[PDB]
Amino acid sequence: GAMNSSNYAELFNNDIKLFVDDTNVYRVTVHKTFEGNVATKAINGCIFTLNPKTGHLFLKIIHTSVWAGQKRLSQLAKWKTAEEVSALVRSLPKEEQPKQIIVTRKAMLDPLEVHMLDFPNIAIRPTELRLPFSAAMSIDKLSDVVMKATEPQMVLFNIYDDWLDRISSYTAFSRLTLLLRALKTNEESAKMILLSDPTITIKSYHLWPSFTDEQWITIESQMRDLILTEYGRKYNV
Amino acid sequence: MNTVPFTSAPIEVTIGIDQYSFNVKENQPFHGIKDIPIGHVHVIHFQHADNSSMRYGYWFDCRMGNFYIQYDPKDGLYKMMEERDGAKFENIVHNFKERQMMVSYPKIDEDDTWYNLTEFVQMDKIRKIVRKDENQFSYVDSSMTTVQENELSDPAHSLNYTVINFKSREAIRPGHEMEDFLDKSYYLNTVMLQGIFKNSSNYFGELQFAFLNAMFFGNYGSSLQWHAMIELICSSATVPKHMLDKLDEILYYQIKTLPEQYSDILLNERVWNICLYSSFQKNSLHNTEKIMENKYPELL
Repeated sequence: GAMNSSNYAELFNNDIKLFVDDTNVYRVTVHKTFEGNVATKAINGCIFTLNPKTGHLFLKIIHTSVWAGQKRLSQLAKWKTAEEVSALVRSLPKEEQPKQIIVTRKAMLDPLEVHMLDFPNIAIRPTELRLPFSAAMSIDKLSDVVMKATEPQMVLFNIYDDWLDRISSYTAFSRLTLLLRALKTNEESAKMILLSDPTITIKSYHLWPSFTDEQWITIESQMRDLILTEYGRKYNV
Repeated sequence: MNTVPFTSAPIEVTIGIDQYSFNVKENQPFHGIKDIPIGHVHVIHFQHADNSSMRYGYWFDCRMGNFYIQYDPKDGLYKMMEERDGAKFENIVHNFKERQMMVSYPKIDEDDTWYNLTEFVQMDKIRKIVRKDENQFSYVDSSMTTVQENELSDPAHSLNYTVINFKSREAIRPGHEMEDFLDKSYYLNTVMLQGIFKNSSNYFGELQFAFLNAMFFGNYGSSLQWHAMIELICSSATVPKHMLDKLDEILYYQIKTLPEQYSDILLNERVWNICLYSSFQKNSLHNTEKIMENKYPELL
């Protein structure tokens, strides 16, 4: 059934699994028309499909052309996500196909289940975890490939860079969720913390800066402080 | 007007005949039911006064043979049997009638209720859902499971209703996932009506039989089947106009007949709210919506 705090270690076992987050698939700017009505303009989106064990990110870029002439886009966006995830699974060799797909939003269960009827042994699961994968578009290199896309495109990343050389998946996922949680709560402050020291750079083939183990501890503390400061504001506590 | 004689009534029992019911006392001189209208299926059903567990009964049609009830003290139930000797049977019935030991099927002349509940129900279709081919009548009870309930366990004692599953390869064409899931018209019209039922009459017959098993036996799988067949029509954007008008009449008589006190276990809130208020056919069931709103406004 549902993925929660009780079954958290399950993410890092040797059963292939993917998280699917559909929150950046259908993105719009709301604006005034000449006549003073309101209209939306779609911008490029993405499906965030992540192996939490390996860090392998299957970023499917959703080009605005997929919405042209379509109705009920927020509903279509769930079905297009499920279509693209099903296509990705069918494109993988059998030994690479996930045994489970965890959707971050319960509205993705039926669309994905219907698209995956051909795969009755792939469990489709919700999660009680509140995962900050919406903040993926705060990672500069992911935002850049989405916004520049002129056509539908799949781009493969490792969202953990080379961290798994030094740390376990459990710790790599904890770091990633803390970074994304910070970026989601206060983007400007989070990015300031990540780039304030110009001597630490992002390798061309990486998403995040090349922090030493000690520098990651400092960064991780700065991100926790950011999240607590912001929380003490939101709530007046 | 045909007759179902009883050899005896050795145990106290509530006897149902269609929508009617009578209490019989232990060893009461009860010898059966006469004046049963020809032209319809009937159901004769039982609930023992000493174990209200297992409502059970028999679907039959008096045009197909001479049927009687005899209590079996070994299996502890009232059994239907066919009498193959016409002259023996006629002589049994005449004696019991002459001695006025039979209840009369108590039909009011004005009252089309049973016709309206069984309009599309045919014994030959009942005998394919309830498989016991050596009898012309069909035994059903409270506890019998459906072929669908068994997939998710004795196959011989199952209700073989048509399997309806909205998240199945049968319901969803490759490449029309969203279309087929949100608009079940493909599944209703090509797979179920053209493919399996052949016509709307067989589909309605199964729907009506499932409702009556739900109501008369509290058969849970039957109730599931009745709701699934309603939901498949209400969730289709494209339904022939005659099917919608007939469905409204069917459901109206089912809701009218349902005991007020069983609405809580026999009606699925989600299906009915969806069918009357959200579905494509939300505005196509005027009669049903009016009787549901006036009789069961709590459920909605």
